[PDB]
Amino acid sequence: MYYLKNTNFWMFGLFFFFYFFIMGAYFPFFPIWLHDINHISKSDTGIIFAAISLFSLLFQPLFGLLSDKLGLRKYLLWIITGMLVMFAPFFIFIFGPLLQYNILVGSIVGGIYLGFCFNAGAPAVEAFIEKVSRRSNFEFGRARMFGCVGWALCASIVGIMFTINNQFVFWLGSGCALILAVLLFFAKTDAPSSATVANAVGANHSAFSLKLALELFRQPKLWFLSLYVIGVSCTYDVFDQQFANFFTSFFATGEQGTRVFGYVTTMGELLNASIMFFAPLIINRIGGKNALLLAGTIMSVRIIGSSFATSALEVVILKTLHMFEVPFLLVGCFKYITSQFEVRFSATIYLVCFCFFKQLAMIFMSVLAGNMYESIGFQGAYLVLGLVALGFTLISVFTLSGPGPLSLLRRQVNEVA
Repeated sequence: MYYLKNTNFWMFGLFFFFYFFIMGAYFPFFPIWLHDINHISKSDTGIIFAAISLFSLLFQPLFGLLSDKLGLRKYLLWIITGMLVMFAPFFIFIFGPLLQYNILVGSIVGGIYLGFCFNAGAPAVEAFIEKVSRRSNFEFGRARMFGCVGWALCASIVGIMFTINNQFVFWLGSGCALILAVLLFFAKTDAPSSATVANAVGANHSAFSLKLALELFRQPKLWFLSLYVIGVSCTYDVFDQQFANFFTSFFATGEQGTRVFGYVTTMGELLNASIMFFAPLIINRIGGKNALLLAGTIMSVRIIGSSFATSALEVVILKTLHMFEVPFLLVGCFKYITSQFEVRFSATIYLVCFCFFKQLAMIFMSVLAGNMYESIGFQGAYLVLGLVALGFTLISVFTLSGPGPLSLLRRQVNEVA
C-alpha cells in the first residue's frame, strides 16, 4: 500500500488505463466498423487482418530491438501517442474513407500503418511503463490491473454509443488520447534517483543471438511446440479475428446483437481476472505442457461448437468460452517453455516463435478463413479449422514433450529458491 502515495505510480496506472481504454475501442469493436458500418466483405477483411499482421511482424522487432536497448529515453511513446491523437481523424476521415475508394490493397496498407501503435505499440507502452515502474518502486504488477479495467469501463460504451453515433467513440478516442495521453508527459519522470549511472549496469536484458536460435533449432521441443502455437493458437485467433459478426447476427438487431458486445467481454474480464489468480496453483500443480493442451481443447470446442451455433444465448456461451483459454495458454507457455528450454533461450522462443512465425502464419492462415468464410460460411469454415486445429490439440498429446526429461523434480528451483 506504499503505492498509495506513489506519484509515477499514479501517473501511469492512468496512462495504462487511458491508453488501453483508447485502444479499448479500435480493436475488439473494429470488425463491425468494417462490415456493418463500412460494408466490406469478410474476405476483404481477411486481407485486412492478414495485412495487419504483415506490418506487425516486420515492425515489432524495430521497437523491441530498438527501444529495449538503444532508445530507452522515454521518447517513442511520443511517437506512438502522436499517432493516437489522430485516432478518429484517421479512421473517420482517412482509414475508413480510403478503402471506400475500393482499393483495399493500398488502403489497408496505409491502414495498420497505424495499427502497430496498438499491436506493437501496447507491448511498447506495457514495456517502458514496466522499466519505469520497476525503477520507481512499485512495478507494473498492479498498475496494469489499473489499465486493463479501461477495457472494462470502456467496452460497454464502445459497444453502445458507437451504434448510436459511430464518430463518438472514435472522436472521443483521440481526446482521451489528447489531454489524457499527454497530461502524463508534463507530469512524468525519467531520473534514476540515487541508483547507477550507466544503462548497461544493473537491469534485466536477456539477449538475442542468431546462433542461440540455431542451438535451439536442432530441438524437437521447439518444432513440436511451434506446431501447437501455430495451428491451435494461430488458426484459433484467426477465427476470432472474424468471429463477431457471426455472434452479432444472432440477436434481435445490431443494437441488441452488438450491445452484448460490451456486456460480453466487459464481463469475462472480471472473470479472466478471477482465473488469473487461481491459475498458477493449477498450472504448476498441473504442469505447463499438460494444462496448456487443455486450453487448446477449449479453444477447439469454441470453433467446433460454432459449427452448431444454434441460439443467440448459446453463442454467448461460445464467447465466454473464451476466458477459459486466455489463462491456460498465456502462462501455460511461460511455464512450459521456461520449464523446457535453456533459460537464456527465451528470447528466440518468445521472439522467433511468437512473431517471426506467428504473425507469419497469420498473414496466410487468416486470408484463408476470410475466403473460407465468404465462400463457405462461418459455420462452414469452422468445421474446417474448428477441426483442423483440434487435430493439433489432439496430436500435441504426443507431439509436445511431456513431463520432465531426466529430472523427476530435482531440477526445480526457480520461483521459491
